[PDB]
Amino acid sequence: YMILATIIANCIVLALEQHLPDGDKTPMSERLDDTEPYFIGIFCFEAGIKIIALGFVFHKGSYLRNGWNVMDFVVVLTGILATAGTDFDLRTLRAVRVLRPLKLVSGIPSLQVVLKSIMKAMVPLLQIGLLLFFAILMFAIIGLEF
Amino acid sequence: ITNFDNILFAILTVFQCITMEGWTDILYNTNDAAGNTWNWLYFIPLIIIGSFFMLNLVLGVLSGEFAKERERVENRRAFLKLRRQQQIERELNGYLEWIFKAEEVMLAEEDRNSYFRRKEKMFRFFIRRMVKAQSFYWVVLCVVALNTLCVAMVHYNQPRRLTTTLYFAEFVFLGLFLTEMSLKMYGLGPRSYFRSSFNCFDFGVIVGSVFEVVWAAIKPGSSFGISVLRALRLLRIFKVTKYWSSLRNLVVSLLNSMKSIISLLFLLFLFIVVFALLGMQLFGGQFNFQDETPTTNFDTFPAAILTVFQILTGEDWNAVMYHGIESQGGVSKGMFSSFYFIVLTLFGNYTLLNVFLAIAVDNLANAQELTKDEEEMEEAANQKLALQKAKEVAARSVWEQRASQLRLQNL
Amino acid sequence: FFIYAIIGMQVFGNIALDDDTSINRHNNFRTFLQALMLLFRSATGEAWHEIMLSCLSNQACDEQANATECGSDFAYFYFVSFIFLCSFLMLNLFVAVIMDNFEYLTRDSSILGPHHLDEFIRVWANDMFEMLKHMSVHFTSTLMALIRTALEITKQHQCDAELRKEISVVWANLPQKTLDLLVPPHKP
Amino acid sequence: CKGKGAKCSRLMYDCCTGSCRSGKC
Amino acid sequence: RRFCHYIVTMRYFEVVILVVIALSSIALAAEDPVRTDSPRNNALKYLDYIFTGVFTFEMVIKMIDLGLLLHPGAYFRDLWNILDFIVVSGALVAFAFSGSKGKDINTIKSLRVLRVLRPLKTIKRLPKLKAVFDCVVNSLKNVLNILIVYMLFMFIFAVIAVQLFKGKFFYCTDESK
Amino acid sequence: GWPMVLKHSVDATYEEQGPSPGYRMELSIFYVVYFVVFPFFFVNIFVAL
Amino acid sequence: PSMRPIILVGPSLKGYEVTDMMQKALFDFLKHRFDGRISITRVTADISLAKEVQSEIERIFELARTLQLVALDADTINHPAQLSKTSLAPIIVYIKITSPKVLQRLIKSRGKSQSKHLNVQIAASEKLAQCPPEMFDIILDENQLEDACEHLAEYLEAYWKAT
Ligand SMILES: CC(C)CCC[C@@H](C)[C@H]1CC[C@H]2[C@@H]3CC=C4C[C@@H](OC(=O)CCC(=O)O)CC[C@]4(C)[C@H]3CC[C@]12C
Ligand SMILES: CC(C)CCC[C@@H](C)[C@H]1CC[C@H]2[C@@H]3CC=C4C[C@@H](OC(=O)CCC(=O)O)CC[C@]4(C)[C@H]3CC[C@]12C
Ligand SMILES: CCCCCCCCCCCCCCCC
Ligand SMILES: CCCCCCCCCCCCCCCC
Ligand SMILES: CCCCCCCCCCCCCCCC
Ligand SMILES: CCCCCCCCCCCCCCCC
Ligand SMILES: CCCCCCCCCCCCCCCC
Ligand SMILES: CCCCCCCCCCCCCCCC
Ligand SMILES: CCCCCCCCCCCCCCCC
Ligand SMILES: CCCCCCCCCCCCCCCC
Ligand SMILES: CCCCCCCCCCCCCCCC
Ligand SMILES: [Ca+2]
Repeated sequence: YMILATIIANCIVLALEQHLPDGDKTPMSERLDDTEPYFIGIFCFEAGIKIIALGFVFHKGSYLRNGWNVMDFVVVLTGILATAGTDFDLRTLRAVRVLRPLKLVSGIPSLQVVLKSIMKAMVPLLQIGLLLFFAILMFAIIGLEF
Repeated sequence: ITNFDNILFAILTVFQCITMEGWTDILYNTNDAAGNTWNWLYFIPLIIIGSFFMLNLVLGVLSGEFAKERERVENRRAFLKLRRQQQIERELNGYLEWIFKAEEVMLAEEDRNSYFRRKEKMFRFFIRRMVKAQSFYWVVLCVVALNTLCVAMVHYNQPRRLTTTLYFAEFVFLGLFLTEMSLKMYGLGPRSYFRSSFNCFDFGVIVGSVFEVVWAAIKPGSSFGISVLRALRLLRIFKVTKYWSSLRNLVVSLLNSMKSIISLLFLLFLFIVVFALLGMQLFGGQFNFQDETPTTNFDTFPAAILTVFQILTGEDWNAVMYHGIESQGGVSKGMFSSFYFIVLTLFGNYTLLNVFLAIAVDNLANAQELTKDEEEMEEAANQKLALQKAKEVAARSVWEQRASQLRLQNL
Repeated sequence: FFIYAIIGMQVFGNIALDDDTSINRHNNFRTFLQALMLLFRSATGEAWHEIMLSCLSNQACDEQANATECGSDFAYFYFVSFIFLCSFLMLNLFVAVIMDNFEYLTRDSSILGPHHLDEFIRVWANDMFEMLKHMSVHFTSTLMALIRTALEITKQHQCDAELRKEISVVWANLPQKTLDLLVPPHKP
Repeated sequence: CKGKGAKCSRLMYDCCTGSCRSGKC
Repeated sequence: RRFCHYIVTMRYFEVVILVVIALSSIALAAEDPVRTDSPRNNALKYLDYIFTGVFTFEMVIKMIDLGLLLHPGAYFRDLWNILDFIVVSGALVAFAFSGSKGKDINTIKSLRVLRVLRPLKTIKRLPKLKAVFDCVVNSLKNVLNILIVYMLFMFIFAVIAVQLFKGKFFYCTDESK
Repeated sequence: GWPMVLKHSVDATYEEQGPSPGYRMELSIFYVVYFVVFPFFFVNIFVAL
Repeated sequence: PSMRPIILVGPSLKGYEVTDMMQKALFDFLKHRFDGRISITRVTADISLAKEVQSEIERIFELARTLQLVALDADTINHPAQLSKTSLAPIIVYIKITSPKVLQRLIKSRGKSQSKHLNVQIAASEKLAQCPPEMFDIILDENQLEDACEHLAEYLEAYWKAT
């Protein structure tokens, strides 16, 4: 429950950020960026707990053997890497910070059940996707011609 | 951006026509560039084969998948439990009717021979017949229809006599509905008043109406528009038709699965939030190049979430795509920011349909089997009752047929 | 579409083509083809309300139109009724085509159907063993027997009686021995 | 609120009495 | 004469009436709305005179055969017959009022629009189109109990929208007043 | 043309007053709740029924 | 007796509010329906001992002598087997609660004193349910008062036509 509390607080912190045109920054943005290491530390703390209590891959039941805990590991690892002092990291490693709302699903199993109920009916829609892309491609070729 | 200068540009324009968003802007563009005599042959078959035939395919596949899911062992068990509890609720209502009639006659024979308690209980019991008669129901419906009529003549520049008239009529109707709520409490009790789902809704609407009256007393300008919800009591007119069973069972299924409808509409909210955060990351503070920031920008989070919602509703998503392509450069180098909107309108116009059609198909079907099963058990009980009482004196829709076949196969 | 196109032509035909309105030179009611294109544009929901507002009363009339007052407030009913009528009819067409194939939309892989018969036709290229290893009086009789194996309607004689009853039900259009040919093939 | 024929942007929706079509109200 | 009217209704009359309706629909598609004084409009006006005559003849044939409204299984017992009355009577009334006098203007256009019901004859003259129409009407009856709930919910939403935004959607041409 | 109606709805200040852009953004929930109900839920009820 | 007396076996042991009121409702429907044709009386004596108890037996015959319908409010009769070995040959009408848990909710509905005793009531309902249909001259598995009352009244009209 405290992990879910930190995830919700992180969602609120992300929803409280505001972007300005040409390098300007709201005064609250500095506070919302100084509150980042707390969330990073808590997420890495639960990652460490779940990696030392469970296995990694070897037990066949472990952290990296659950698809949802792989997302948590990616989020926390990119959060760690978002303070590497390099030049190109800001544009992307801070754009994977948007998956932290999905940690709510990764923590609430009923949400995972409902998400599987959603996404299991979309597996037969992949053939409709192939048909749609084939029609789009044929009409694109005709538009190129004409 | 909307040109056929390349296969990627052609695919982008064709896909934007598939979503039927500004597909006539491109058609008009090819009517100016070339002759307008043959351009409808490219685009009207495009719309028919990409947005009407493919939407038909999607609906067919989703309906088939929902039908197959419905007749599956766990969902079948859940529906069997739901039907069991509805059966037991009807039985309990009948038996409580037995006991209430008996308690009434016992009170009468006790009084024909604690006096204050006896008189209070007799008055309560008279109210309890009063709140269940087919005359109190019609009086309440007439009062509601007069309250629906009053709120329906509120226009702009209504006569200054009408404003005060409807003010005092709102107070009168609030008094009448508090009277009705109190009478139903007294005749039925809080334990049995809230058994009905409509009664809980009405109580909630009465509380909201009182709160709105108080708030308008505090601020004479504000209007929450909650007193208008007393017009949903007009749905009680269905009680005197043959349509009561199907609509009541639809509401019963909605209430039963409401723990899975809230969880469904929360995943939509979570995905909208994820796409709003991604939109702020990509196009945050960058829609100011046009010399003015649009209404559908990604700067603040409310604005980003409203823009994502508007792209989900599929209105002017192509205009936002053009603005987000130009914000990241232009047609020259910012055209790889058009995958955000492509993904958000594929995985947003099909998950919306998936979730809401799942809700609608599941609950409407649950209503259909509920009402059909209760009708069939009514007639079966009547016929068994006939053949036992006389002992002692001496089409279907394709969905239902396929559902029966699927149930047989899964058994 | 035809009825609404003719109504649009008659009522809304002589409105002046202004490019700053939604009755364009591209989107007018001036001909049957153009009116029908406008109806298909509104069927797909393409700013149909702006067209309706451009069709309301007190619009500028065309230069070569005798009537000075052109456009009517009938456009409200016209466009609203067209929108939900087209939506209802198109959804009825969708549902009719859907339920016309509902035994295939709800198809389950395990239960045998037309795919099995097409596969058995492809088997033509003994081979029955290989096919059954690849599977979920010469060939038609084997088709009937394998359909019997697919679903069960001595027990052999009772099934033969069932098949004879079915043959009587679905006796072909004046065939000498076609269903009776199946019965001679259903004997084994 | 931009008048008829005024240069507008689609996403601005400040196109009173009409809509921003081809960059013009 | 009723036997003559009966045989006139069965001497391959249905196909002739279908051809007349189809040709009249084509004529409706061909008219020029913007140029009311076109020669094409004059030719189509003469064609419409011919078609109105044919429909009046069929109309009186059905009058004599079925009888107006007295007994069951007669005219005006099916709404298609009332629709035929509407089409024919509207055409005739417009022709009577089409004296080229210029006294009234708005009426003649409406009575000309009244012709568009002409293709809707085939929906009865063709039994399969009638079956499809009956299927559509059955669907509309199936969803009629949810159409009322839909309209009620949209009515509460519309009244809430009025109370929220009544009189507030006003503006100046300049955004400063 | 629903986002233009949304813009007019939020910008609306008071009875017989001109718009003030950005005012009353809480009234975007009326249109979010409306879309959740009629275009999304009720229309899907018709399709399913 | 001349005609068989009317004793009703309730869903649960008598003397409890659920069975008491349901049986009393049936009693009062009968006293209104067959006024001038039916007689309802209380039987406090343990008539399951039949073979003070003997005095009530002769009284039962006495009210039945004049060909009036006789109704016994026997408080101790909670099973048809209690009247199998008697010479009363009564009519047995079973108020049957078809499903147990609705009866459970019924009992829990009656205040909180009735809620104190429950196991006795379910075992009574089950024990009466195990009995064969033939023993129960008329079965009342209905849930509607109008339906059950009309059923019993129709049966009693047929029986009166038999007498
Ligand atoms: C009656 C209950 C069951 C709901 C049914 C709704 C409609 C049948 C009725 C209810 C009151 C009527 C409205 C009452 C007052 C208005 C405003 C009125 O506008 C004006 O009078 C111009 C402004 C002025 O100068 O007063 C036009 C009719 C109208 C929309 C009426 C339209 C039809 C309405 C909505
Ligand atoms: C098989 C069924 C579905 C019939 C097909 C539908 C017809 C009702 C429509 C389809 C396109 C229509 C045509 C569209 C264009 C006009 C132009 C009009 O004459 C002109 O060419 C205008 C120039 C002039 O004559 O001055 C004559 C009618 C016509 C052919 C229309 C006749 C009726 C048509 C064939
Ligand atoms: C499947 C949709 C893909 C959309 C991406 C389009 C990218 C095309 C732009 C790159 C090609 C060079 C264009 C330079 C001149 C306009
Ligand atoms: C020469 C005029 C320029 C534009 C010509 C476009 C005509 C389109 C060709 C027809 C393609 C139809 C779609 C294929 C499926 C029906
Ligand atoms: C099932 C869909 C749920 C979507 C919920 C979010 C939609 C957008 C909400 C916009 C709220 C704006 C509030 C402005 C506050 C200043
Ligand atoms: C769901 C995945 C969406 C990912 C969207 C990728 C967009 C990245 C930006 C496109 C390139 C912009 C170049 C100029 C940057 C200032
Ligand atoms: C100058 C135009 C004034 C308004 C004329 C038309 C008013 C609206 C007519 C609506 C007809 C509705 C029912 C007809 C079809 C059933
Ligand atoms: C600007 C004057 C007010 C409008 C006058 C005519 C009213 C519009 C006709 C009513 C059509 C109702 C549409 C219902 C569609 C189902
Ligand atoms: C007289 C007809 C009234 C309208 C009844 C149904 C209209 C709504 C149907 C919308 C279906 C559109 C296709 C499916 C989109 C998901
Ligand atoms: C505003 C023009 C509407 C065009 C016609 C659409 C609906 C027509 C329905 C006609 C019903 C005739 C009587 C029904 C007989 C069963
Ligand atoms: C600042 C006060 C207004 C807040 C935003 C609008 C609230 C109203 C939302 C919708 C209420 C009616 C719901 C009806 C559901 C059937
Ligand atoms: Ca649009």
